Amino acid sequence: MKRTWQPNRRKRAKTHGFRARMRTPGGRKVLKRRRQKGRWRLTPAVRKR
Amino acid sequence: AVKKFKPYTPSRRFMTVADFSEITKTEPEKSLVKPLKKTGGRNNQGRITVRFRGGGHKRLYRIIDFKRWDKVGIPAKVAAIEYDPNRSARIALLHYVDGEKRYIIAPDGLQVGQQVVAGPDAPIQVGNALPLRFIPVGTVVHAVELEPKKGAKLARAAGTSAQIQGREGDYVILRLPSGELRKVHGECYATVGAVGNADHKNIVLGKAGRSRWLGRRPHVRGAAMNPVDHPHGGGEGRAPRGRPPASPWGWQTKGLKTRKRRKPSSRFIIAR
RNA sequence: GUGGGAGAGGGUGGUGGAAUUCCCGGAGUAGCGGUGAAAUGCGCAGAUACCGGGAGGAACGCCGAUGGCGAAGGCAGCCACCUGGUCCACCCGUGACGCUGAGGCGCGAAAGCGUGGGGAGCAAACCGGAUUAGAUACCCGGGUAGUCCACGCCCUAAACG
RNA sequence: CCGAGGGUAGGGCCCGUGACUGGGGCGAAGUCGUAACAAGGUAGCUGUACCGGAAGGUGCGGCUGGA
RNA sequence: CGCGGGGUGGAGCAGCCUGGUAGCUCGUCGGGCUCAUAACCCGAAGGUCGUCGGUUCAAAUCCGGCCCCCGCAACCA
RNA sequence: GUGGUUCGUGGAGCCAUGGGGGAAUCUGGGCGGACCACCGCCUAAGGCUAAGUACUCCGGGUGACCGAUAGCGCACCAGUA
RNA sequence: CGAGCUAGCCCUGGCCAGGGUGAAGCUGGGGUGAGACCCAGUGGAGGCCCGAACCGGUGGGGGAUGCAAACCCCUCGGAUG
RNA sequence: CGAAUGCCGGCAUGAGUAACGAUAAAGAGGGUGAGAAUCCCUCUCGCCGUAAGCCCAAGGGUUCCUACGCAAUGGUCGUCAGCGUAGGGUUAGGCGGGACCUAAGGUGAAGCCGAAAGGCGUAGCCGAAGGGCAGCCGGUUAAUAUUCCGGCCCUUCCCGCAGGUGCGAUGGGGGGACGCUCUAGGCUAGGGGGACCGGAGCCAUGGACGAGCCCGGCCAGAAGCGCAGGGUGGGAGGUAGGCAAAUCCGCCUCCCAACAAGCUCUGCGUGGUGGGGAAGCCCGUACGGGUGACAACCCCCCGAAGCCAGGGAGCCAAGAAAAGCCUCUAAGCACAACCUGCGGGAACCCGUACCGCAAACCGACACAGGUGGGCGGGUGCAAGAGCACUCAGGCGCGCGGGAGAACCCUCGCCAAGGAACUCUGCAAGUUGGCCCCGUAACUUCGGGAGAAGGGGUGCUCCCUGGGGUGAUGAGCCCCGGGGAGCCGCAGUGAACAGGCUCUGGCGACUGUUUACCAAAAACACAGCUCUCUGCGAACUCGUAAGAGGAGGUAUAGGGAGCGACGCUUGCCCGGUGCCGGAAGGUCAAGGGGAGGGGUGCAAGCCCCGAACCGAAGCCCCGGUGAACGGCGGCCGUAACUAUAACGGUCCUAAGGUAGCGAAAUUCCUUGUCGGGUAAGUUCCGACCUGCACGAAAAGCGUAACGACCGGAGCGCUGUCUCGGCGAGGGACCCGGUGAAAUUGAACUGGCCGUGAAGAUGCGGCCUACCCGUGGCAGGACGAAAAGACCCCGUGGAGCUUUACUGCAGC
Ligand SMILES: NC[C@@H]1O[C@H](O[C@H]2[C@@H](O)[C@H](O[C@@H]3[C@@H](O)[C@H](N)C[C@H](N)[C@H]3O[C@H]3O[C@H](CO)[C@@H](O)[C@H](O)[C@H]3N)O[C@@H]2CO)[C@H](N)[C@@H](O)[C@@H]1O
Ligand SMILES: [Mg+2]
Ligand SMILES: [Mg+2]
Ligand SMILES: [Mg+2]
Ligand SMILES: [Mg+2]
Ligand SMILES: [Mg+2]
Ligand SMILES: [Mg+2]
Ligand SMILES: [Mg+2]
Ligand SMILES: [Mg+2]
Ligand SMILES: [Mg+2]
Ligand SMILES: [Mg+2]
Ligand SMILES: [Mg+2]
Ligand SMILES: [Mg+2]
Ligand SMILES: [Mg+2]
Ligand SMILES: [Mg+2]
Ligand SMILES: [Mg+2]
Ligand SMILES: [Mg+2]
Ligand SMILES: [Mg+2]
Ligand SMILES: [Mg+2]
Ligand SMILES: [Mg+2]
Ligand SMILES: [Mg+2]
Ligand SMILES: [Mg+2]
Ligand SMILES: [Mg+2]
Ligand SMILES: [Mg+2]
Ligand SMILES: [Mg+2]
Ligand SMILES: [Mg+2]
Ligand SMILES: [Mg+2]
Ligand SMILES: [Mg+2]
Ligand SMILES: [Mg+2]
Ligand SMILES: [Mg+2]
Ligand SMILES: [Mg+2]
Ligand SMILES: [Mg+2]
Ligand SMILES: [Mg+2]
Ligand SMILES: [Mg+2]
Ligand SMILES: [Mg+2]
Ligand SMILES: [Mg+2]
Ligand SMILES: [Mg+2]
Ligand SMILES: [Mg+2]
Ligand SMILES: [Mg+2]
Ligand SMILES: [Mg+2]
Ligand SMILES: [Mg+2]
Ligand SMILES: [Mg+2]
Ligand SMILES: [Mg+2]
Ligand SMILES: [Mg+2]
Ligand SMILES: [Mg+2]
Ligand SMILES: [Mg+2]
Ligand SMILES: [Mg+2]
Ligand SMILES: [Mg+2]
Ligand SMILES: [Mg+2]
Ligand SMILES: [Mg+2]
Ligand SMILES: [Mg+2]
Ligand SMILES: [Mg+2]
Ligand SMILES: [Mg+2]
Ligand SMILES: [Mg+2]
Ligand SMILES: [Mg+2]
Ligand SMILES: [Mg+2]
Ligand SMILES: [Mg+2]
Ligand SMILES: [Mg+2]
Ligand SMILES: [Mg+2]
Ligand SMILES: [Mg+2]
Ligand SMILES: [Mg+2]
Ligand SMILES: [Mg+2]
Ligand SMILES: [Mg+2]
Ligand SMILES: [Mg+2]
Ligand SMILES: [Mg+2]
Ligand SMILES: [Mg+2]
Ligand SMILES: [Mg+2]
Ligand SMILES: [Mg+2]
Ligand SMILES: [Mg+2]
Ligand SMILES: [Mg+2]
Ligand SMILES: [Mg+2]
Ligand SMILES: [Mg+2]
Ligand SMILES: [Mg+2]
Ligand SMILES: [Mg+2]
Ligand SMILES: [Mg+2]
Ligand SMILES: [Mg+2]
Ligand SMILES: [Mg+2]
Ligand SMILES: [Mg+2]
Ligand SMILES: [Mg+2]
Ligand SMILES: [Mg+2]
Ligand SMILES: [Mg+2]
Ligand SMILES: [Mg+2]
Ligand SMILES: [Mg+2]
Ligand SMILES: [Mg+2]
Ligand SMILES: [Mg+2]
Ligand SMILES: [Mg+2]
Ligand SMILES: [Mg+2]
Ligand SMILES: [Mg+2]
Ligand SMILES: [Mg+2]
Ligand SMILES: [Mg+2]
Ligand SMILES: [Mg+2]
Ligand SMILES: [Mg+2]
Ligand SMILES: [Mg+2]
Ligand SMILES: [Mg+2]
Ligand SMILES: [Mg+2]
Ligand SMILES: [Mg+2]
Ligand SMILES: [Mg+2]
Ligand SMILES: [Mg+2]
Ligand SMILES: [Mg+2]
Ligand SMILES: [Mg+2]
Ligand SMILES: [Mg+2]
Ligand SMILES: [Mg+2]
Ligand SMILES: [Mg+2]
Ligand SMILES: [Mg+2]
Ligand SMILES: [Mg+2]
Ligand SMILES: [Mg+2]
Ligand SMILES: [Mg+2]
Ligand SMILES: [Mg+2]
Ligand SMILES: [Mg+2]
Ligand SMILES: [Mg+2]
Ligand SMILES: [Mg+2]
Ligand SMILES: [Mg+2]
Ligand SMILES: [Mg+2]
Ligand SMILES: [Mg+2]
Ligand SMILES: [Mg+2]
Ligand SMILES: [Mg+2]
Ligand SMILES: [Mg+2]
Ligand SMILES: [Mg+2]
Ligand SMILES: [Mg+2]
Repeated sequence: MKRTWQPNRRKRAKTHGFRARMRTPGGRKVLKRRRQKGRWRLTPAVRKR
Repeated sequence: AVKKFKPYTPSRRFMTVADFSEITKTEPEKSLVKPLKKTGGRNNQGRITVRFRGGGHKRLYRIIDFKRWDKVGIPAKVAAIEYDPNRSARIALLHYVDGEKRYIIAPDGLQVGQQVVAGPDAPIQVGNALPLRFIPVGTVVHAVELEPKKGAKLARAAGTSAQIQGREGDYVILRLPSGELRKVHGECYATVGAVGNADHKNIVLGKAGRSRWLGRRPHVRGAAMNPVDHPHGGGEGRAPRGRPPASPWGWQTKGLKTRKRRKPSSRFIIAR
């Protein structure tokens, strides 16, 4: 039947986006750590135009 | 009135509709004086505070005039009488001679063509509005104010009305659609007559949908749910509560009074 | 027809005083209610009795009759509008147009039923208190429908002269 | 083609029978009470309504076949 | 089988738990009123207390054994 | 009414303080564990002040520390696949 | 950290072949004092019926290291709400 | 290190076993090649064809196209590829988004709140398949085109000239601008027919040179018309409203229209012109090209769900906003500006390949699963997106060849009986579409109803009645009615297409639910009642601010229960609850201080502390059951027995009424009596001894409604006696690829004993050459899961109250 992953570019940047994470105190920390851990990608790689 | 139906479908037998004869060939509302976008929504910021709402026909707000000392002395002619989805009372639209249009909740009687007005002057006739003092003790009246300049608030439901009782200082005793004798200030307007369309209390919704149309989702009894989400809940084949009847949140609901005790509004009240 | 006459005939609107019950205040105590007698109950948490003030509903004392009106059932404070019947006089108009009335249609106390209002007093049922051998009764204190209004059904009667 | 009748299916009336049931009529000396007739010891009678072992009682209105 | 409750004049109930004292309503018997019966009035009679044991000076009453009676439990499989 | 102190209400002081009352300027105030006397110590309700002290992303040294299933997860283009 | 599955609400758009059945209201006639009402004709009402898409998930079989961590076949519910 | 269902890695085992992913299907000749069932070509055959065919969007991100290649990827092969290497490939003022607008909702100056982080928040900003807005038809490439080019037609800016007018706002108005079902008239898309036009061809096989067969007969295109159709009154006075101002808007009052007459605004035709252009045939493709061609480009009919569009009619639930657009004026400026023509000039940024109901998206896979929108031809069946065949177009689902066992899946058929099968007609059949007959109880007058039960249904000729498009006709297209006749076993001849009935229970009904074992008698539901709430409402979320409630106001809103409708809902307020009681009893801080205590030499300072005054709360006094609840026992009695209308006594707060009753409630129980039956622990009707119904956790009913749950008939039948035959896909044999749970090691026989009590393994005897293959499942206390029942642990959570102890809240 229908599954749980229904990709959607908008929803994805809108939710796990970078400006998205900067906006909140908890998300900013999410960035810190990922930066502090090394992670090549701080946030998901949404795309297209 | 109240239209009836032959049983050509169970439900549309007991079903009963209103009679919109009193509706002056109007229907399409009046831009300008209303309508405004009406933000429908069953909960506040986030959560749902009143339960069981949502869904139900889209609606446009008819921005009515609920404080008439706006036009003291300026007479206006009642133009139409139309339907208002936001209330039980039908409403009348009227053109002042000032050239301004505005709606008023329509009183029983008031016919299209009639002239109506407000102010200390104003003749005591259906439609006219005046400060409570200047109104004849005993006359009935609707659309009362509670405090000078704050707008109408009592007897505005379909065909409801309040009767003046006496005077007493800068105050005048009323008798609200509920039976409470209240002391209102003299300077509160109150347009004369009863609200009209009193057959409203007689409409037999009819089916399940009918309720759904007016935006009210099904209502489930506490008795149906479990202990986890309401007092009356569990365990075997139904049950008799098992304790003093209570609400989802738990306070008694078969008798417990609510008005907050030490309210300042107490002293101006006298009844039930 | 013309011209008048009496009447609680009918409907709808509006209003007036008497008394009851409750409410508030005054003042005022040790009992009031009720019966054949009492008991329940009511009262020092201020009763009963009295005065002032306010709400609400129902019913209209004297006139009032052994009277009147209505086809009947029935109709009783006052005012107004709409309305039917009914008698008198004048002997003008019509010109036999008259009577009864199977069915039909309509009205139709009361209780009762529907929906909505209203609810002072009364009061089926019902709770008490007496009475009795026992009382689901007659007697007493409570008291719900009902009683009253709108509209809709119900068509009964010792509807009797 | 029609057509006596034969088979199918569904209706209408009447007749008989049926556990138990409902009241009834009748049956010399069974039980409980005492409703009515004298003011029947609550005048009765009534239509309706609720109630009660039973008679019956009560309400609302009516009637004289009572005062 | 197990839990606890109960056997009292003819009927239905008290009386114990703080042992010595059996009480009430009805019914039954005798007498009255009435023509007579009921009602009502006046008096009177009747109880090995389920039984076999002992506990104490003394048991309806305290304690164990059986005879019926009533109610409650007989769950997980 | 509470916190801090070894201090959990204890005879419970001191140091801080939300609440209410509400001063004094040296013959003025706080403390020495209820309180009082005596004898003493200090001078609150404004602020700053290096040094010794902590830490190791980075650089260096040295190991009765590992030696590729160990040693950091990674000796290798790993915080990758 | 998650309402891209799922539940609910909000704003905004989209979708439902083709058949049945015949509501009220109209129009004519009948009726009466005027009515109630009765007939026709029109009319197209409905949490209306049949039934595709679509939305489901009744009964049985198969599938059960599957085609599939919810499947398939037969059948069945609803489908202007 | 020998064990931890231990950790990591490696390799065995089952095993050449099961599988190789749809039962829509393949056969052959000819190329290429080291190697072809699998690649390329051709011929033949089968599948889809409201798609398995085309077009978008989302997602995907190089998968598109060429050349060169098979190591691996492909469930086999592979020269093929969605694969590996390389290069090429996406072109926009008009399509889509943005330098336009606004909705929910974000964000957010002013402000408001919160220990901080942070929370709210009218303006404004953001915010999109919603509003606004300017491109159609063809051609070319190996790959892109509404993008390039070709033809025709537009949009804005900016700059000039020609003039018109007081121009002029982020401000005022107008408009933009709206529901649902049903529809009118005219159109186009789409389709059918053609004796007419235009076409390579073709006379087969017995007949046919024929109005013969086959193939095709348009597309776009401004102004100008013409045909539809939408919008709209025109003047003038007065004007206090439209938050400054208006000449505009509104509101009055006099004239003229009421008509679409007249302006406009779209759709449709017609249109200068531009372009396309079948079959067959020749070729060479991996495909396209050439000819057919000066191709024709004609007339009728069907016909939209689309267009005119802001069309109309009806209805109740009463149906976005802002901007563009017009209009109106203000500060300002009126040598500005703005409006109308004509020219020139200027016009950025992003997307375009390809997949796209799928091998390129979501499912670890080239996964029978899922995935919004548009097109979806023809014939026939009453209609239809249905069904069957088929256009166009695309597939034969990436392992094959045999054989023709059991058994499995799926499918067909049956003698005679027919439910005897069985928990149960479960499953399977029967019926089946349309038309016309003809339809019962009961009923809430609708219904039940497709009741039930029947006949008709194909072709041929003859006669005859309607329409519609055309003129009142021909044709073409729809409905008909009658009458003769013909052929079959059979005429909705193939596909799609109810089995029917009686009866009871349960619930009113449509609806809802346990995604993934429960679709119900559960939930919801209109309706019924109680109760709270006067408005800064009650109530709920939040610490607050604030928000919902509600821009609502007692015919309104919150809670609770019952659950349409009919008939009805009895007694108990003693307890618990809530409601009412300005009296009393008790009651904390505090107020009050009689009095006592510690120090001082004293003033003092410092502690205790009885009266008394002190709230709610409880106690106390009443109301109240559609509030929490409850609603008896033991005797006796009637002139046959029997039974008890009557009585007696005890305890209650009061002593369950009507109605129902062996029940969804009944233990004893298959109670007992009746019915159905050959026989009936079920069913149905009765009785009442109701273990243990009973009145809003409602009582007894009720037409209708049901994938609910029993009982019964008729019909039909492989369910069965009791099986048999047949088909296909596996099973089996061959080639290719080739797993898995499990596994102390194995050289793993029967009885009878014994053993921790169920022995291949010990004892005694009996039996038994070695190794495979198909099968059956009794055993290996067979696999699977540290048993989910149970008990244990002073283990864990979920839930309740008059458990304890707090907290919110009041
Ligand atoms: N025909 C009698 C009807 O029924 C009732 O009457 C019936 C009863 O009331 C009546 O019962 C009477 C009773 O009143 C009286 N107090 C006691 C008497 N023993 C009974 O008598 C009855 O029973 C006996 C035998 O048992 C018979 O022989 C006698 O005839 C009979 N009437 O017996 C009658 C039937 O037999 C009505 N009261 C009466 O109005 C009506 O007419
Ligand atoms: Mg607006
Ligand atoms: Mg919130
Ligand atoms: Mg938020
Ligand atoms: Mg009502
Ligand atoms: Mg509910
Ligand atoms: Mg539940
Ligand atoms: Mg929850
Ligand atoms: Mg709870
Ligand atoms: Mg239960
Ligand atoms: Mg409960
Ligand atoms: Mg009279
Ligand atoms: Mg004369
Ligand atoms: Mg007559
Ligand atoms: Mg009457
Ligand atoms: Mg009456
Ligand atoms: Mg009374
Ligand atoms: Mg007596
Ligand atoms: Mg009385
Ligand atoms: Mg009989
Ligand atoms: Mg006697
Ligand atoms: Mg008597
Ligand atoms: Mg009497
Ligand atoms: Mg009577
Ligand atoms: Mg268990
Ligand atoms: Mg502390
Ligand atoms: Mg100090
Ligand atoms: Mg010190
Ligand atoms: Mg010291
Ligand atoms: Mg420092
Ligand atoms: Mg080493
Ligand atoms: Mg090594
Ligand atoms: Mg390592
Ligand atoms: Mg009609
Ligand atoms: Mg229809
Ligand atoms: Mg429907
Ligand atoms: Mg359907
Ligand atoms: Mg070991
Ligand atoms: Mg093999
Ligand atoms: Mg094997
Ligand atoms: Mg095998
Ligand atoms: Mg195999
Ligand atoms: Mg395959
Ligand atoms: Mg690649
Ligand atoms: Mg190649
Ligand atoms: Mg391979
Ligand atoms: Mg090769
Ligand atoms: Mg390719
Ligand atoms: Mg490649
Ligand atoms: Mg924008
Ligand atoms: Mg907004
Ligand atoms: Mg915010
Ligand atoms: Mg905002
Ligand atoms: Mg904006
Ligand atoms: Mg857009
Ligand atoms: Mg555009
Ligand atoms: Mg292409
Ligand atoms: Mg403007
Ligand atoms: Mg505007
Ligand atoms: Mg089509
Ligand atoms: Mg030939
Ligand atoms: Mg054209
Ligand atoms: Mg102005
Ligand atoms: Mg060509
Ligand atoms: Mg319209
Ligand atoms: Mg804006
Ligand atoms: Mg201007
Ligand atoms: Mg730019
Ligand atoms: Mg493309
Ligand atoms: Mg699609
Ligand atoms: Mg695969
Ligand atoms: Mg494949
Ligand atoms: Mg797939
Ligand atoms: Mg789909
Ligand atoms: Mg068809
Ligand atoms: Mg199909
Ligand atoms: Mg057979
Ligand atoms: Mg046969
Ligand atoms: Mg059988
Ligand atoms: Mg058998
Ligand atoms: Mg059965
Ligand atoms: Mg079946
Ligand atoms: Mg049934
Ligand atoms: Mg149901
Ligand atoms: Mg489930
Ligand atoms: Mg579901
Ligand atoms: Mg608010
Ligand atoms: Mg609001
Ligand atoms: Mg309510
Ligand atoms: Mg319930
Ligand atoms: Mg229920
Ligand atoms: Mg009750
Ligand atoms: Mg009580
Ligand atoms: Mg009680
Ligand atoms: Mg009480
Ligand atoms: Mg109280
Ligand atoms: Mg107190
Ligand atoms: Mg029974
Ligand atoms: Mg039997
Ligand atoms: Mg039998
Ligand atoms: Mg029972
Ligand atoms: Mg029950
Ligand atoms: Mg109940
Ligand atoms: Mg019920
Ligand atoms: Mg259903
Ligand atoms: Mg269902
Ligand atoms: Mg059935
Ligand atoms: Mg049978
Ligand atoms: Mg047969
Ligand atoms: Mg078989
Ligand atoms: Mg086979
Ligand atoms: Mg053995
Ligand atoms: Mg052995
Ligand atoms: Mg051995
Ligand atoms: Mg096997
Ligand atoms: Mg096992
Ligand atoms: Mg275990
Ligand atoms: Mg323990
Ligand atoms: Mg937990």
